[PDB]
Amino acid sequence: TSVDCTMYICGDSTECSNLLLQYGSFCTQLKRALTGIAVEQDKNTQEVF
Amino acid sequence: TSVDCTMYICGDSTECSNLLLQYGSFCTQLKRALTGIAVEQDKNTQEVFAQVKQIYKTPPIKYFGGFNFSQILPDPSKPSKRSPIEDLLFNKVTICAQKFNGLTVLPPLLTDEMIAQYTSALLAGTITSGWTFGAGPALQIPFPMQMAYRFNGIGVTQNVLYENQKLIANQFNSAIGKIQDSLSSTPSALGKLQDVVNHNAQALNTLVKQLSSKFGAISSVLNDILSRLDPPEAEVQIDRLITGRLQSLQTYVTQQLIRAAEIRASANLAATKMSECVLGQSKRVDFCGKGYHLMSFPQSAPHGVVFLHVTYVPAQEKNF
Amino acid sequence: NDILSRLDPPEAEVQIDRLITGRLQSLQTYVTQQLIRAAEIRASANLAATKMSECVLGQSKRVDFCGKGYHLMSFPQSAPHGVVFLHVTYVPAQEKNFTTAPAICHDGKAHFPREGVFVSNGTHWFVTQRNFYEPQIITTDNTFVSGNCDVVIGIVNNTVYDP
Amino acid sequence: TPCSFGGVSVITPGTNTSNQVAVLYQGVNCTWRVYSTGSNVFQTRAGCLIGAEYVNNSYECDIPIGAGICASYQQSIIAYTMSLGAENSVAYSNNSIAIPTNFTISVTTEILPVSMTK
Amino acid sequence: PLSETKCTLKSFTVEKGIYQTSNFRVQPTESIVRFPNITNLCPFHEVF
Repeated sequence: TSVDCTMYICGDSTECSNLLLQYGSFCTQLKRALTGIAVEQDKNTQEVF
Repeated sequence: TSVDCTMYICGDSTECSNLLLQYGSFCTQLKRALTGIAVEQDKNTQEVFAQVKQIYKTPPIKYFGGFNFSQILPDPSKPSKRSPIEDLLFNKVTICAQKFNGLTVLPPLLTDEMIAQYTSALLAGTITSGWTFGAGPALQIPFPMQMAYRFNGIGVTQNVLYENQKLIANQFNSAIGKIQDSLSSTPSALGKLQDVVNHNAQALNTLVKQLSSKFGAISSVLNDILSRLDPPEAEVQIDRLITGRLQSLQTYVTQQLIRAAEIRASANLAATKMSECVLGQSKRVDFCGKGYHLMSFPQSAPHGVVFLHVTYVPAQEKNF
Repeated sequence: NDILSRLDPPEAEVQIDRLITGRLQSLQTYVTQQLIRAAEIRASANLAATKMSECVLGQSKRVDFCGKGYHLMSFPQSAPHGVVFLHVTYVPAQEKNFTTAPAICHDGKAHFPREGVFVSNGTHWFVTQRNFYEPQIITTDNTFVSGNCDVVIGIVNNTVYDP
Repeated sequence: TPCSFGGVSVITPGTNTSNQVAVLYQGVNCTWRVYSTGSNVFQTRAGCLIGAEYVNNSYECDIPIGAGICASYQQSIIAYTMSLGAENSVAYSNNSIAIPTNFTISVTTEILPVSMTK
Repeated sequence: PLSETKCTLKSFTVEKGIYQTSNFRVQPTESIVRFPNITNLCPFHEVF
């Protein structure tokens, strides 16, 4: 699975993204974690099959 | 690593500590968890490496049946008592400001020289005493005898080795000589250790960058809020800054625990491979290399270990 | 209840809103820590089940897994929230040094031991096994012949009795 | 470059044994800014240790320090370097065999947790 | 410091080993400010 932080947290409003920019350094962490789980789950099939 | 639960959250202001005292019972648990991970990481290398309680040394002369071992045994000419393979691994694997914001690193209890001595003793025992030193007193055995007895363990009669030991030694020397350029050809495999480092190295880097953040506050800097605002309304910014930094610390500690769990699992697997593939000839398929397994040799690495599996495979076939 | 008895309900949610959040974060941290501990507890339980299946119900050949040295048996005993294993293992005690040779040359024929080590006390030659000292006289049935007496290195001339 | 902080640790033997202690500062350099002195000052890589002496001997580790340094209790606290074990050299030859003659059996204990309280 | 160890451990008889206390935190001595020089010799003397 993979998610979009900005669209899930805030709708089609720019000021909500501006308020999200105050935290700023959060969304990349969950994105990197999610893509790491995705690539590991796709990787497991090679050494199991 | 270790952290200070006051220096990170608060600067040199007592009022921030006073408002931190409202929660109080958080960073004691954080420090306990951090020192638990620290002592566990100190423990992890001990059963992986220190498995023999009697350090051995190699004999001066090398009448090893024509086998060449100069690449793996330590070289006295080099000032560091390591092997050329270890030198290649150290070269192919690559701060104070991180140390200067309440986060410190701690040196390992075992240095590189002592674990190098442990590995050298391991090669000495597995070369000159066979595999008997993993059970009781070490018993010396000539190397062709050991090689024939490992050939006997895969359903092959011992006369083949004594008949073709010249070709066996030539193949062993060529295969050993290939591994230096095999390692130095690409840095991809050593990436299996590189992800250990930089993921840790970025882990505080994304944390130390979180200091300069407006977590609903007017500014990330603390003392200018005290110098500008009026103290009964300073708390409504101090508390949100404190809670944001606390959430960052909690996330970092949780992620460190998640990484430490699988790191400990990998260390346990490495200890198992030390026990079976090195001190004996395991009959499990594919566990100690590819194909029928003969032996293995350990080499140290920055925050890791590397096994050289010596295995045997058939080449040509005929139908009958 | 003193906040409810003292204050007035519009400022109640002003006051008691962060208590719920703080207790919620405490519960979340406790649940996460419990899950973290339970994962490695389950891993240790799986390892204990494997040692139950292998060390107890059979004689495992994995080195160091079922004790120290060569493993003979194991016993289970219960414990409060745990188990304990009594591994019965075997180790050698005393050793002596001897002279060897990879094969025995006789009648231009190489002789290789079917099971054992060729050893000598200085005068006579014997064949033993690899974990005890029981010498025996070299005879036809404890060895086998494959090849001649020139290809190998380290052979020594000797005799073989024929029954 | 900001002034370095510390992190203070206490070396102690058993309270039933004695009460003499030693104080270690993690990362702080003495070679310096440690207020005063005590019995002795040492300059390990891990930090600055006071209240104990350093010897040139080698013993096993009971209380670890860091960077291959360990302290113990003799009437005084003594710090020293790691001793990985007894030094051994086993003779190797082209024709030398060590064959065992006698043997012992032994029992070992292994404690394994199973489940914790629900 | 053994009494501090007893206070931290919430007990009267500590066993052995490495324990933890607070940090050193060496303090600053004085405070120094730095500002640019000269007021451009602002001609109030010619005014007065």
